[PDB]
Amino acid sequence: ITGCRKALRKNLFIVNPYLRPALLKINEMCYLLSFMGLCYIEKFHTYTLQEFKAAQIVRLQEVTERLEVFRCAAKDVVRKSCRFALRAAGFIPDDCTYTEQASKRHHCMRLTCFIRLNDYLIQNTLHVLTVNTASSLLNFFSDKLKRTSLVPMFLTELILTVQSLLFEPSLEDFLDGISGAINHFENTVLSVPNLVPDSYFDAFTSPFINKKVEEKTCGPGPNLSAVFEDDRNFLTIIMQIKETIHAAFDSARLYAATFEKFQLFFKENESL
Amino acid sequence: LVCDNGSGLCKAGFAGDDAPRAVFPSIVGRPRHQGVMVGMGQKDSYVGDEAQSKRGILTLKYPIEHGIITNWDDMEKIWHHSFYNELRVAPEEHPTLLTEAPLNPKANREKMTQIMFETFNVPAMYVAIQAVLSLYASGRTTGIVLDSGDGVTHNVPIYEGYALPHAIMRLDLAGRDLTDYLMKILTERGYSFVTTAEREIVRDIKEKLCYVALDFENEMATAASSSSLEKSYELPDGQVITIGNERFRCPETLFQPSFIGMESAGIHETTYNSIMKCDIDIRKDLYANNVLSGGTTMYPGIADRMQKEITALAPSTMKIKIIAPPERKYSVWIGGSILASLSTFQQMWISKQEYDEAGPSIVHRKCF
Amino acid sequence: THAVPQLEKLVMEDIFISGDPLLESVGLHEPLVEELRANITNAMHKAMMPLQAYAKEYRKYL
Repeated sequence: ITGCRKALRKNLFIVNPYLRPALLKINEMCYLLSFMGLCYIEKFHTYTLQEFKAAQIVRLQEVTERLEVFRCAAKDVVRKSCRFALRAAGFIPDDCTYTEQASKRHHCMRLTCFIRLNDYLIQNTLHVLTVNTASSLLNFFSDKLKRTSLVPMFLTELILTVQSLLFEPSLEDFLDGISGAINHFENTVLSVPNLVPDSYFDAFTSPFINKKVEEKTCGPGPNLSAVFEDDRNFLTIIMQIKETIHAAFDSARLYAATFEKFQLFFKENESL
Repeated sequence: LVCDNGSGLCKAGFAGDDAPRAVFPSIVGRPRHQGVMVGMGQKDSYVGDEAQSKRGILTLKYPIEHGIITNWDDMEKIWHHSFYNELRVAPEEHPTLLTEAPLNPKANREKMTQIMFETFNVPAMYVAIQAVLSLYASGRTTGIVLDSGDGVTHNVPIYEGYALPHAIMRLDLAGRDLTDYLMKILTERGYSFVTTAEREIVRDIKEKLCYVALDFENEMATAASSSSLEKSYELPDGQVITIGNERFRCPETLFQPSFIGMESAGIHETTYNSIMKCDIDIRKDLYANNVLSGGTTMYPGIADRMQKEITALAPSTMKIKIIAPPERKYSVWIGGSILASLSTFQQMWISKQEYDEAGPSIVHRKCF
Repeated sequence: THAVPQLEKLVMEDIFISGDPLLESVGLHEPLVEELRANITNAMHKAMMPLQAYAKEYRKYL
């Protein structure tokens, strides 16, 4: 037990009074991300597909800027903390005995893996944010759909031509346009990559030490997008949103079927 | 102070003890009659050994099972008795460390934090996720956990001291399921040991006498042909029991859940699935560093069979090692008590003043 | 009756003891008490009925 205790004390970045501050700052920022949320919905309005597309894409631009500012701030905080961790350890920042230089190399390796850990955390924060807001949208749709404070979420028009009746936007326009919106969300969330691939970490993780090169593990390790593709439940929620769309259009189809009785006399009098 | 909601066997110790001073069974009793029958009923509460001794006048449940605190009042009763009887102290003198299952819903996580803070006087406190500190007892920061025999059966991949929340899943079998299958095969054999006394005797049997076949088809054909591999046991009534294929059929249910009728891939393949969920870079470390835990792992042969089965699943490039702490049915408690020993950990706690503004948010955050 | 402090904690002082109970006292459902409660229920409930009878004759004068 004392042997593994010692191995832990060696390991515990989580307890070391320097990597611990850096973690605490990054963790706080992750908290601020998780609370910031994502998508927005209006409880007392009824979007056209064009309206919903525009409002959501604008919301994507807003949060994209937020996430970029956030990431670049974190990037600075990480680099500056790493430079502290070297300078306090007797290591000189690379931008600035041989076994002691190897101890520098080892220290940079652990700093690398600590950064990568922070990236894994942030990535999971984004994953949870995305799926939870998708669940919220599903709950909005289904709770309004039950009325097929309770204003319906979307607006539609019914077109009577002499030949046939159709709704604008159609089920095709809802399915493809909301798929477009969903995929804008997906790629915007996917857009900003983890920190690991940034030049700051490339340099310090590959530190030029005793005037000799060193190397490191890299961004194509940490892969949020893999688990975004793995989350069967988020994909299912999107499919069920499409089922709510389909059922609502089935109700519209029924109403248009009633309107086809009026279309009978319309076609009769227009042929007369 | 160290506190464990161990759902097969709950446990407590001062921090940095060598063993949990107190070990106690995962039960609290209520009087089974609604009136106080006699002055023994000074309380409506009979935690732990109290229930075990007094079952017949008492109402009997495992208050938790699987992934959650279920029944907050009865757990608070258990913890209160843990502090006042089992730890034999008013705790607030020293920090307290507590256990939770992995992927415990954050609602429960804060609810528990609140309950502990408001109900029990305390300087500073933390609840820890059984896999993470169980891995600390391994000494790795980077490892996958298995646990069975103290809870539902988890897989948990851990990188540099933290999980991949992406990759947490249960196999919905617990210690009872082993007793259930063993009761089935005993009743087939004809012992029909199922009464609550028989149930306890069978739990003793399964704890000491289980073994895991190295290649079940071969070992089963060997024992069924060669009954020299089936071994004798003395019952409390002086009967002799013979136990044979049952010794490894029971653990085999972990490998073939359909043996207990469960439609699931075995522990090996569900572990392999969990690994595959994570980064291949982590995956190689997980194959290098597997940790198995809980009373079901305590058996002989389990870690060898698991090593072979993971090697069969693992790519031929992967190095395979099951890491099998002789204590592994306590792994979490060992890691927690060791970590809590460290005065540098003292800064990690959360305490009253920050607990007010920060505490709801800051504990939820530090709990990760 | 219930609220009598368990003797141990006052009687012994030279160590911490806590989680102290009360004494035990006779509860609310020991049968002899329950049947006394029944008897007094009968006594009042039935005695109230002759007041009904007297009110009944007064109800014509009402």
